[PDB]
Amino acid sequence: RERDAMVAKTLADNKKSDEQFAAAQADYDEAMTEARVQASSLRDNARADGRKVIEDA
Amino acid sequence: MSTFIGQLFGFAVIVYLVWRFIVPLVGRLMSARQDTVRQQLADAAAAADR
Repeated sequence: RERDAMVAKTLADNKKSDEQFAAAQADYDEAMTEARVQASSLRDNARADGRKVIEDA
Repeated sequence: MSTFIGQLFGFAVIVYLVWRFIVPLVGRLMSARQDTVRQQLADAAAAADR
């Protein structure tokens, strides 16, 4: 019972191994794309209210 | 003692038989079957490693 559980968990934690490996890139890309849309959401608001004051001046 | 010397004159050829042929063979096989579970527990160690 312990040997079959043993290599069963073994293939199961190989499963978990590459699933965690994939999660690495997963929320890496998540974080950095959040950062991209943040860095462009900023600096576009800046241009916009820039034109705000260009025109009222 | 004639009957005893004869029967163990036979016993000698019997375990000469076994030490030349069979227990080397089951040594091969049980070595292999020990090697397999040894390797798989090493693999479990490598899996927790990974």
